[PDB]
Amino acid sequence: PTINQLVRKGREKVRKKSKVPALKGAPFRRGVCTVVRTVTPKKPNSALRKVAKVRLTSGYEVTAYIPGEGHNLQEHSVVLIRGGRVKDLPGVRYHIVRGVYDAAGVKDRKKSRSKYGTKKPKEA
Amino acid sequence: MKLIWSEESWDDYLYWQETDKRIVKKINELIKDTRRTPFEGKGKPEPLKHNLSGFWSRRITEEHRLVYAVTDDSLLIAACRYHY
Amino acid sequence: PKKVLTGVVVSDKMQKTVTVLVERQFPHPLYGKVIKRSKKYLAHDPEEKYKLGDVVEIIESRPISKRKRFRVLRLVESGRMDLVEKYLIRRQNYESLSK
Amino acid sequence: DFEEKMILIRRTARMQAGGRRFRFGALVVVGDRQGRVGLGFGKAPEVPLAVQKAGYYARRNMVEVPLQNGTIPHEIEVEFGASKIVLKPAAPGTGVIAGAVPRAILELAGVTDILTKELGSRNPINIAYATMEALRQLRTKADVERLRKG
Amino acid sequence: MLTDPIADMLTRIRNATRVYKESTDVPASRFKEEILRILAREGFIKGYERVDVDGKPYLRVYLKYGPRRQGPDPRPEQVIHHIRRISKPGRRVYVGVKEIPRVRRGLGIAILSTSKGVLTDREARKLGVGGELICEVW
Amino acid sequence: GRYIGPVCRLCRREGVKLYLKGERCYSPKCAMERRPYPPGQHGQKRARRPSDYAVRLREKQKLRRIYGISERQFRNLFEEASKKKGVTGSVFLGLLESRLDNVVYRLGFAVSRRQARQLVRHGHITVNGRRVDLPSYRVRPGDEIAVAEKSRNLELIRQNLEAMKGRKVGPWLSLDVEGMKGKFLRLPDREDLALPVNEQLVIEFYSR
RNA sequence: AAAAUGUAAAA
RNA sequence: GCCGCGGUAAUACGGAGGGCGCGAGCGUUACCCGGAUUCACUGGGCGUAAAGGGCGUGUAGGCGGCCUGGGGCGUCCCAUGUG
Ligand SMILES: [Mg+2]
Ligand SMILES: [Mg+2]
Ligand SMILES: [Mg+2]
Ligand SMILES: [Mg+2]
Ligand SMILES: [Mg+2]
Ligand SMILES: [Mg+2]
Ligand SMILES: [Mg+2]
Ligand SMILES: [Mg+2]
Ligand SMILES: [Mg+2]
Ligand SMILES: [Mg+2]
Ligand SMILES: [Mg+2]
Ligand SMILES: [Mg+2]
Ligand SMILES: [Mg+2]
Ligand SMILES: [Mg+2]
Ligand SMILES: [Mg+2]
Ligand SMILES: [Mg+2]
Ligand SMILES: [Mg+2]
Ligand SMILES: [Mg+2]
Ligand SMILES: [Mg+2]
Ligand SMILES: [Mg+2]
Ligand SMILES: [Mg+2]
Ligand SMILES: [Mg+2]
Ligand SMILES: [Mg+2]
Ligand SMILES: [Zn+2]
Repeated sequence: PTINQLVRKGREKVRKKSKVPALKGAPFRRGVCTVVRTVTPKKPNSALRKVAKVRLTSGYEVTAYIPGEGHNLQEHSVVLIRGGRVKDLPGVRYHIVRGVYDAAGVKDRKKSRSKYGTKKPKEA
Repeated sequence: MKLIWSEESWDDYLYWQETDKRIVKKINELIKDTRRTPFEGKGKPEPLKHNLSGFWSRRITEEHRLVYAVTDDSLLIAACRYHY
Repeated sequence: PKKVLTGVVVSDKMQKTVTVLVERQFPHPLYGKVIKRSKKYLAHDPEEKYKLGDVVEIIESRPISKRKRFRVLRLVESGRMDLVEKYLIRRQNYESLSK
Repeated sequence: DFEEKMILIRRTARMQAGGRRFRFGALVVVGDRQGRVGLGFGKAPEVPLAVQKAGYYARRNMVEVPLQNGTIPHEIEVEFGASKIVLKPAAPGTGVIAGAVPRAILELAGVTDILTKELGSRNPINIAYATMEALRQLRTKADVERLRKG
Repeated sequence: MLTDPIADMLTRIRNATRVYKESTDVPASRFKEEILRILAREGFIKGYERVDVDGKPYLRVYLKYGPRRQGPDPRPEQVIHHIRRISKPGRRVYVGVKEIPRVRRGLGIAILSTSKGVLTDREARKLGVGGELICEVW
Repeated sequence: GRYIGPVCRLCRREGVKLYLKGERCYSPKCAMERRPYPPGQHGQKRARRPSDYAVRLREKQKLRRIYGISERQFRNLFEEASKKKGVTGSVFLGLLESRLDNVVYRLGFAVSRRQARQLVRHGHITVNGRRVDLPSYRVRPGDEIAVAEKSRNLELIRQNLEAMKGRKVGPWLSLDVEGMKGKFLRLPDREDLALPVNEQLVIEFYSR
């Protein structure tokens, strides 16, 4: 485009679309479970992923993933939503922070425990 | 959803139960994963066509497989070993 | 120093006033290229002497009314209807832009 | 003999009824560290024999690198096909800040401090072929005032 | 219709030089000259001279090159490897003295018309003057 | 705080012999003299041809483990080196040596920088008069690095300053073995030091 | 002249 | 995080041993610039990859051949005020 065309028109400033509106941009959002179930994975893989529909304090209602082996999430349980999709699960764009509110840390977790919310096991 | 086998199925199943327990438990494992909610589940559901058509297929251990039929309660196991 | 600009008269339709079109230039702050932008000014002509076409100097002044914050300085060269055209014509072209 | 250090080794392949027969290729660089670099690429049914041909081929083609305190005389951009590369002399204390490939070369060429950037098809081969052809065009105030006699 | 005479010429040279032509002409202009009167006074061209084609003032520019070479394709290297028109009629490029190009780092030359004449990066800096940055050469 | 924990082990991983220990790393066992291979249960297996990264990393972890200093500080230094006009690689080393806990070692007083840190820290040392307990303190040129009264008469101080009798200090340092003194003459140059490290590659690391 | 489709496990 | 890993021998899952990095911190989410010469002035393009207007005539606007002279707005320079 000629220098004059630029002067007239101009270059188009890009724009990014929040790949996940945990609303108010906030790093996290509290919310209450409404449904908790086991959904199958996408294309190549096969499993029985654990997820939950959540009522956010941000008005919205989104599905969330529950990381780790096993959980204690029922219906009216409060949880903290984290945000991060799952290239395997349709429409799951938020993770649940284990060990916050009614969200229990993974039982018997002994490795990467910062994630999974597991206190340092007091070796007896 | 009552379970129903048949000739080639019970015999197919007995051989599994009396030749290898690794696949016996794996087989009935899905049967419970289905018996409740068919189609969707484990293994790797996938509607079949032609020879089977009305029959469904659950990927098991690659080569092996299990074919069935769903009908408002009452499942129907048809096969346990062999591809398709 | 009271700012002083030079432009042509494009409207004498007012009583004791005139519209002056003042061009100016500058390089585009990102694409070098010099560019021309313009603006009209309403000057106080108490003597109603400067007519259409006249190119004059405008001098910052004490407020005459709303809009009128400029007095005519002195004539520069009468008869420039050639430029008033470039105006009227550019103006008239608007009608070919609406719906 | 010189330093010798290969950049990449890939396994291409062709199709032939009954299957696909393969063939590997390695891009090797070579030099002392005084300003003598060589770029060689060799294909052959096996890895070892490839780096070999790469060696032999490399040496059989090199460049006079007019180093000057380890830097370079000037800055140049050279575009070999779809790939492009910029070299910019940097005072001592810098270091060679270049891509894997445009570096694996500049070292065996005896380059100390140099600023660089790969623009365009970052593909190894061509970017490599591009840097060589680059150095191969550097000139000292010597080479210059010579071509400008009277 | 010639939008920019100058750019034309620098392009004429570049074009001839690639074929290894001994000479080439180009419509006369005082300004056109003073430019050539530097490619010369810098060893880029052997020189120039006001000829006359059809009674139309041209300038025969005699191109300087390098020595033949060994190996495939013996074509010599060139005196003018890169000639480029900076300031264009569509985007004039004026520069203050404090910001005058360091063409090719010492090697290259930058030409520029100033209210003191058609100097060069050095000569321009030597007088402490800036101006329209005409072109770069090396 | 500082590393702490197994050391004639890094001597190992780094592949190069490191005088991180003290006098033991001189006997017939910097642990390295016996198992010249890296730690862990795989130390002795054909290592894979190290990646350009590996190189710059190891080469830097080498230079840092030597002076045994925090990655935080180490980095902070380099950054200041690129700040001032001087061939960075050199000036970096130059500023690394200007540390108090280092000079104290380079000067003699301690067997290893490690022990030395403990020295400087415990107020056993002093500069141009009053004492300092800050390992990182930047020793300037013409600074008198001595010991203190309460410290002059100490078993360890003796033994060390003793074996120094006869030794030669660095070309950028002096030493009054008697009065337990020593001066930071000038800032060491590249030659004067000789660490088994390529200042270049460490620059290249922090330029990724 | 006219003649269709395709058995589901990618190392 | 992406490419992807798991159907009996998994350095990719979970535990252990060992290892690497950093250290009163280390990880995580969110947002910004970077990489992105991926809006390209520096610094991109349009025959087939995304991209020539179906073609003309022409308004505004943008651009302008050789010589001499006047003004000196742009432009360059110095001083000075301010910053
Ligand atoms: Mg994420
Ligand atoms: Mg996908
Ligand atoms: Mg039916
Ligand atoms: Mg190209
Ligand atoms: Mg690309
Ligand atoms: Mg950087
Ligand atoms: Mg098929
Ligand atoms: Mg296993
Ligand atoms: Mg992993
Ligand atoms: Mg693992
Ligand atoms: Mg594991
Ligand atoms: Mg980068
Ligand atoms: Mg950008
Ligand atoms: Mg551009
Ligand atoms: Mg197309
Ligand atoms: Mg079209
Ligand atoms: Mg149309
Ligand atoms: Mg037309
Ligand atoms: Mg027109
Ligand atoms: Mg003109
Ligand atoms: Mg004139
Ligand atoms: Mg002026
Ligand atoms: Mg000022
Ligand atoms: Zn040791």
